[PDB]
Amino acid sequence: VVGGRVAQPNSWPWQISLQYKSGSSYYHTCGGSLIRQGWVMTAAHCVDSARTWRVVLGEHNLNTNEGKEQIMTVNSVFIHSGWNSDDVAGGYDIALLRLNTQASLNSAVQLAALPPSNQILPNNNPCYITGWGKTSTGGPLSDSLKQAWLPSVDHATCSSSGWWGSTVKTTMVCAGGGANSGCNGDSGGPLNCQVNGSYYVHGVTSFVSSSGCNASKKPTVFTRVSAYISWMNGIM
Ligand SMILES: [Ca+2]
Repeated sequence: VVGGRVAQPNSWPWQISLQYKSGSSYYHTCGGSLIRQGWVMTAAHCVDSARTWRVVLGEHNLNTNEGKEQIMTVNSVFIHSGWNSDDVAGGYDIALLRLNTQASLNSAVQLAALPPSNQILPNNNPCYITGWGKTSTGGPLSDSLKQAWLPSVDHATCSSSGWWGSTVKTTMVCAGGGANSGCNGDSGGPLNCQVNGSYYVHGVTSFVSSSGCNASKKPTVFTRVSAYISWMNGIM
């Protein structure tokens, strides 16, 4: 996350850290959201390889055993049938992970609230991106979870030629476009939007400009969660 600040520990209880094994170590690579006790929602580009996964719930400081984490393994990965890794701009960047066991819900570990099917956010809806990703383009990952004010940008603006143009589809949500942005390592994580006083997960971080993470007029692009409610229900 570029800009913003370190979040208060465990203040976004559905945020998860997706890590892969390499030798004796596990490395954080993507974020995600706990949507059911045994199910995680993340980006397809995070799990379209055969890696040994570790899902960490209730996480804050990646390098410390704080006592509130729940370490989980992945039983099965479901990638959207329309996903094409060769063309991230085509959309369908979403995947579900069936965990081997179910989480124990508590103050540090809770389920995300998903939006009604096809719900569209009005322009400038207050939202926050969360994650352990790079703190600047080419910069280091953040040991602690960060958050950054990242209000929604409607499709009309986002798809205008001065912004993302035709790269953004209606099945995507844009947010930011300024100094704050997601960055490498934030992929798969949530775009938490306040609707009617509550936080709902409206997006799954998908991509940013190739020039730089927080490139001017290049808002972070998210898979629009509301467009995939029926697909998810068909799987779970
Ligand atoms: Ca920790």
